[PDB]
Amino acid sequence: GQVLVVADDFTGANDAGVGLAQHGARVSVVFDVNTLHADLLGDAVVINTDSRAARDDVASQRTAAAVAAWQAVGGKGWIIKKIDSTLRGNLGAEVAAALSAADVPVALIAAASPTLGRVTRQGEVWVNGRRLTDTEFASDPKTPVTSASIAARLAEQTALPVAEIHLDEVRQANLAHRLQQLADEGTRLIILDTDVQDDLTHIVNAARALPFRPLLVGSAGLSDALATAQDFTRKTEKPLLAVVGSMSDIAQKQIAAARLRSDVTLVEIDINALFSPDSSTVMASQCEDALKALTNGHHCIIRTCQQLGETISHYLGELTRSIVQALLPGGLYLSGGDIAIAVATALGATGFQIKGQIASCVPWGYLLNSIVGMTPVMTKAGGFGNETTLLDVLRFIEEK
Repeated sequence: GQVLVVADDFTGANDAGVGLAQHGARVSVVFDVNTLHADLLGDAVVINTDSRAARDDVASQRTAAAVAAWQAVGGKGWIIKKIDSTLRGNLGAEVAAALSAADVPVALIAAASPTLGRVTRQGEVWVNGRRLTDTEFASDPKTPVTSASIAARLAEQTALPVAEIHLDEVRQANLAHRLQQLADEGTRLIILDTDVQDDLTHIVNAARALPFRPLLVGSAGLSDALATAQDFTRKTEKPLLAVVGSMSDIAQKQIAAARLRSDVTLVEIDINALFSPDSSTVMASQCEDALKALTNGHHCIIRTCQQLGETISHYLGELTRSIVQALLPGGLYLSGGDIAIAVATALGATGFQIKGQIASCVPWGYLLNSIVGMTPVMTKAGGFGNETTLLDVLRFIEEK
């Protein structure tokens, strides 16, 4: 379940860390492997060997040492050796060291970052329409690149046997069988074409179907694909409590988009069940439902499905007050205007100090004199925004 990233510079290390963090991981860059310990392993560790311009033997020793340090404290899961997408650096020395340390039959080298314009075709890196050696990245002034061929570049520093798998063969359903075959034959480095991100997904899927964990070697593209495949559980410490009484079409869209997420829980309030005498019992249950969501790190969205609107606004005001007294949350989002004022009033607020706005239509700030203290509060008028407005509020609370 754990990931080790070994990068040869600052930017590679950051890009890896950011990708893992965006996909739910607890991730840190550790400056000296001698501060590595077991509690730092979950979910990902990133080490910068700062070896892009170093001697090949130093680059190799540092890469090997990073892997061994992670293993020594109980690291087990996936190791990715991050390389320059434009093939600068001590590629062969570092890949060989990482593979030796990993002690598995093969490394999968899938270097492409398609969304950044780097692809691999017949074993060679192309950048925006040209082979790598036909671009500026091959023009020094620290690490000149003398070949677009990944094999040729590796061969400058390691004689490990290699094999290329070009794009049509990559895309076959039986890729994992082909990888195993190459491993069985004594191939050590397998270099894979890639044109789009789906190719890297497929490659990681094949990697995961092997009876061992191969070393992974790539740039941002492979790192992103690995991060996705880990399926990290998204958990925010102080999540949003959202109370939505708008029946408008755009609110359904906004909520649906949030609903797609695995860290979002809906509590649905039936309007019809508001007039039965068990309404109190049912409210207590909705309240309990909200608590469980928030205490387990899920954003919680409460939503409904003349005097009607008023009975509804009062009830949600009452439920929200109930939830606050039972408790978190990291923020409170209220929509539309009727809900906002009913809920704020129910929380004893005398006003709303506005600090700014989110997503061009969600005022945010703090309620004054209310039982939620300095909890950020957000509002939105009915009908406003687009499909991702609630997603934008979620991100705001997560970053808090």
